Amino acid sequence: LVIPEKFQHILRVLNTNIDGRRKIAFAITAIKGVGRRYAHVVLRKADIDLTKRAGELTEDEVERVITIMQNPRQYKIPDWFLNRQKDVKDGKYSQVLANGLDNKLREDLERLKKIRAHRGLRHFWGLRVR
Amino acid sequence: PGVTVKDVNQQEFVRALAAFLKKSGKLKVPEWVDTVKLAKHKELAPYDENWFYTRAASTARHLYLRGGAGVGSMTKIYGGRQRNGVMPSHFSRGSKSVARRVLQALEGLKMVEKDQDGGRKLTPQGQRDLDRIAGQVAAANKKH
Amino acid sequence: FTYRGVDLDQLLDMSYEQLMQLYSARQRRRLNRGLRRKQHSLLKRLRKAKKEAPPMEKPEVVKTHLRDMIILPEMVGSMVGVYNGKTFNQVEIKPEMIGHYLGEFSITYKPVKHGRPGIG
Amino acid sequence: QSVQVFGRKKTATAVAHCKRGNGLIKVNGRPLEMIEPRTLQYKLLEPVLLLGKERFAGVDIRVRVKGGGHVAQIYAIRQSISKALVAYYQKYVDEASKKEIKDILIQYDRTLLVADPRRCES
Amino acid sequence: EEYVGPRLSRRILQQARQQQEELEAE
Amino acid sequence: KVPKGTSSYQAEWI
Amino acid sequence: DKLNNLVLFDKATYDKLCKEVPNYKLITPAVVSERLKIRGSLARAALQELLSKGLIKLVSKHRAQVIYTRNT
Amino acid sequence: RQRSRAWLKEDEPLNFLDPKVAQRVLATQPG
Amino acid sequence: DIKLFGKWSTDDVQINDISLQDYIAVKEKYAKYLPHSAGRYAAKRFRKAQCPIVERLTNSMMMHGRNNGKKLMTVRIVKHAFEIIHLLTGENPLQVLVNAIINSGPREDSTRIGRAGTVRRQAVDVSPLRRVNQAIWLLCTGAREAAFRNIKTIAECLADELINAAKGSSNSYAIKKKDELERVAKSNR
RNA sequence: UGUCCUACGCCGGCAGGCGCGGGUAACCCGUUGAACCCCAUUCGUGAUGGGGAUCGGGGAUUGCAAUUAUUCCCC
Repeated sequence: LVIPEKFQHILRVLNTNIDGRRKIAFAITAIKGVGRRYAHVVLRKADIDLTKRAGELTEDEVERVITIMQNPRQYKIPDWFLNRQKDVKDGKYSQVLANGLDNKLREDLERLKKIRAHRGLRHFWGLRVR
Repeated sequence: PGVTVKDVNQQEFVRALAAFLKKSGKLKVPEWVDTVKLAKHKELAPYDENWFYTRAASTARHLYLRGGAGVGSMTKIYGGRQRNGVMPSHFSRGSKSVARRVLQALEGLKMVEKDQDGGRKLTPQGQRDLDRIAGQVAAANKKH
Repeated sequence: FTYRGVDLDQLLDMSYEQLMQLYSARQRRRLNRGLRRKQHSLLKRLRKAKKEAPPMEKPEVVKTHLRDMIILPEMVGSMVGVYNGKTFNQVEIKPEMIGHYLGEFSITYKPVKHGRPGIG
Repeated sequence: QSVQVFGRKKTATAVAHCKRGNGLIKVNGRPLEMIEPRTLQYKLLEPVLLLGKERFAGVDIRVRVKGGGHVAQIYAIRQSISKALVAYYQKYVDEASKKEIKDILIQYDRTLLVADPRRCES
Repeated sequence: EEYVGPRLSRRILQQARQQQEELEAE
Repeated sequence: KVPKGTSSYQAEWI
Repeated sequence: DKLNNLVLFDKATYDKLCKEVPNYKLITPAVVSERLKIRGSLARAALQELLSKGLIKLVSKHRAQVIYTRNT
Repeated sequence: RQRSRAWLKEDEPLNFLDPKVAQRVLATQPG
Repeated sequence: DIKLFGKWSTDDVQINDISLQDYIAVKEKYAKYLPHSAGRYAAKRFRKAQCPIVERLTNSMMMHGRNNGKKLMTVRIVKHAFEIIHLLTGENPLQVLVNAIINSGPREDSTRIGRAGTVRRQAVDVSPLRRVNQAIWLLCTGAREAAFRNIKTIAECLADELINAAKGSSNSYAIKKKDELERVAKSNR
């Protein structure tokens, strides 16, 4: 290979630090709410070569893949893949991302607390659920 | 000019048959091939972006060596080691839709014929095409 | 309040064959299998109790042993006591308990608070 | 006007068919050079490299392979090849050449002619 | 060892018969 | 801090 | 301490691979990785580039090792 | 089934095309 | 002519000691194309002395638990390590192996003689066969231990250990252990 | 081993549904088409792409009953 002058060693995406020297799919896997399968599908829908690093890329690539990874359904990422398929409140198929995953998890725990079910009381004692 | 598919190297023939299938161009590709898995036991998406052509080449060869193969047996070919978690590993068959699509795709190109016996085999034109490609591989092998 | 983006009044008008597009998998499998005689008996009992009640007042409690029962959106506002093997627990049906079984509202066991161990 | 032998290892069995040919050796419908455990290729090519191409002048061998594993199959194949050559030199060639081949094969590796008696135990 | 055994020899004779038949085919 | 209709058998959890 | 190998090339690294590497008798990605702190992937890519250049003989290609020899 | 069981003997290598092949095919128990 | 891996000569190697000349079977009669022979060398006592030394190295490298069935992989490792030996030294790699083995085996060892409780070990001589066995096991264990968590491959550390043991430098784990046992025995006497 | 075991096709990302045949059995499953292992590709010594517990959402079977997840599949 060669030496890229426009190499970014550190990235800050969606309030998350990303190591640029690891490869791009596993680097965007390193954030909360995105795994390797989701990274590989969102990059294969972005028409980006998988062999490049997370610093050896152009910017318009990374904003385009960010726009795809927030909006999966408009980019033909289908309705079995997403984090939350039928949401309890609105029932919209939406993939949920770093901070929002924490907020939705705490929201579900709040819903269980309000409804006073056995699962919620088990979790609030700090025990095993499954 | 007497050469046989059985008497020539295998993985090089897979590569060459996939190259022929790709340069031929005429084949019906499913749309989901950039998001589909390949088995319930395999973990990630395949690294090869043209895995369709290689898999069609492989299933064409299996129909050449052993005719009368159905979808289920061809799924049983492509299965593997299921990592069950902390439970011990097992054997998991491959994806049924991928096998059904590659068999129907090669039936569309008049290389795979449905059998009165029940399964599928190769057409004679597909047999002579495969023999021509095998002769090409032999020519690129014994002279190199 | 909304449930899968559906308001409760539409849920009250939501038809029976098309609530099999709205619940989770287990609930839809149960309602596709259909409810047995005892669950409809509890349904009729709750409907009688809600109907024969003062409007400003909460309806009278209905005691039951049914814990396999799934909460339909018709029941919101009814006041149900459910057995846990030893004692009835009195619970109000809220809007947010449509996707839940009754039995997980009455816990059948007591939490473990460990005492000092004996000779082991 | 031909020879039909076998060679076994555990469960793997190879049946070798030796006849007047032109120096062509193929096994299970494919040549010996392209069989997948090529780290174990020199165990497959054993009588050829011990004897030379001259003793395979007008010899055509076709071997069916069935059963066993992979390594057991390779040992069954090489045993079948050696046994086929020995039986052909018994039946159609003189005695002295055959006993010469038996001497060199027993001197090199005992397994090439007699089978391993040990097999998986109940 | 002087004798093959039942099962292995059954497989061997079936294999030899099949090879003889396929050579008779061509 | 106990709700209206619950029993002690469930009040051990609250 | 932790090992921090450079993920891509440097000018000193490129000078060392273009000059100092093809007289090492043995050339393997592990050794060239360990002498001057290359990742194994980058070392394999550089060694494939040197094969394509023809400066370095290829001896043993295999899945787990590749072994190269300096030219003459 | 039980009567179809065939047992070989292995000595020179067995030639199935030899007319004396029957001498190296057993039908009953040795020993 | 018979060659190891199709290329390695076996008439050129020599055994330096007469003590191990009957126990390292590599020279003329026992040379073979591949180490993988699958022969019964554990059938009776002293039969494994006639087994070729390279097969002994292959067998003592697959010894450990996860690699406990894999011999094809191990003979691949040995092939690559011998290739690296020929690339580095240029000598016939079998002679390098033989020099490593004869230089690595301990010459005397300490033994509990007495009862359970008498911790005074007596220094006794070693069998030449036990010397060869211990040399093989220490070379394989040093190659195993040096390449556990590193970029260096098993075959690479194996070849490097064989070089240090044949050369006699104090970089091999095997020669360090040999010196340790030998000096402990010289302390006991 | 088998009257629930399945051959084949179609509909399915995937677990699964739908139409049809054989087998009360050296016949049909089944030439029992296993995994390690081999060949290449990527990874590169770090709690890492090792390891999978734990939880969060959906889907589908088994059954009178899966709520105190039966089981499996997908993020």
